[PDB]
Amino acid sequence: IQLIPPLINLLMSIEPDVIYAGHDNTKPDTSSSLLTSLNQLGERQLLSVVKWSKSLPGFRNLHIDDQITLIQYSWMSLMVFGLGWRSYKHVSGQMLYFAPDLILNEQRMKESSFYSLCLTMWQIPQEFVKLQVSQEEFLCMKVLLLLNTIPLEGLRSQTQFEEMRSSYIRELIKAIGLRQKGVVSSSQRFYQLTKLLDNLHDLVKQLHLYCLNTFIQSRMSEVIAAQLPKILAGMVKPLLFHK
Amino acid sequence: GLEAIIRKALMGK
Ligand SMILES: COC[C@]1(OC)CC[C@H]2[C@@H]3CCC4=CC(=O)CCC4=C3[C@@H](c3ccc(/C=N/O)cc3)C[C@@]21C
Repeated sequence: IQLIPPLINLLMSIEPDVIYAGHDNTKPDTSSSLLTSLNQLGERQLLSVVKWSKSLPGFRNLHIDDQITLIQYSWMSLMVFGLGWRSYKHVSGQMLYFAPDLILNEQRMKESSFYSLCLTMWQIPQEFVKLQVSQEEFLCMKVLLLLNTIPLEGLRSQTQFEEMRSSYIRELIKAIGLRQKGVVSSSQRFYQLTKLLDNLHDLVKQLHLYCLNTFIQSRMSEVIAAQLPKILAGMVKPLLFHK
Repeated sequence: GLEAIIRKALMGK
């Protein structure tokens, strides 16, 4: 386990820098101020995800249309996954670490106005704690999330996409092989980690539904039409590791 | 609405 594989070290090196929400924690929370900070933090993280993708081996070789499609389909999962990692890493998964300046502990969640959403997102960090996910496993898993959903008709650079996905799958195995020595144990951990990824498909639509309803509550038939493919099943093709 | 943001961000740098 000593030496970390080059590709994994590369992934760590391209991890975006800390992103701040720009939230003023010296003032009492309000439903509006917290929603405002999340949207601001969200846009910043999105641009960060796009930048990150540009340094990911194999990504820029895909048709630009596939690149756009993949980011569109996975930004929510990537963000909730990163949130889970920060929460697990910095606060033992005991609270939601959206940013250094936006951390919601249990009490803060209960009074945020979106407590149910908090409990759902909290599921990821809690699972990270149980599994004790390593930084190496995390980095490989995150790339797989970016490559976990495609159009029903597939992509333009389909073969290239599949080889890119297959490579990071192999890399996840190396990551696991670092602490898991044994063919039965390493195999079992692969199932656990990838099963966790399969389970995110359902969770992600929950987040998109909450996003839409938060929008509706601020203000249509057209906006709702463009969001359904993100909350409804059968509109895209999730790539499951297990039946 | 993000497609526009994503598309523009991908071309840039
Ligand atoms: C109260 O929540 C409102 C949401 O929706 C109202 C529904 C789910 C949120 C995203 C959850 C994951 C996430 C993780 C982070 O580390 C920061 C922000 C974040 C979310 C937020 C978010 C806002 C804007 C954007 C992109 N804008 O271009 C991305 C993410 C808010 C929602 C979507």
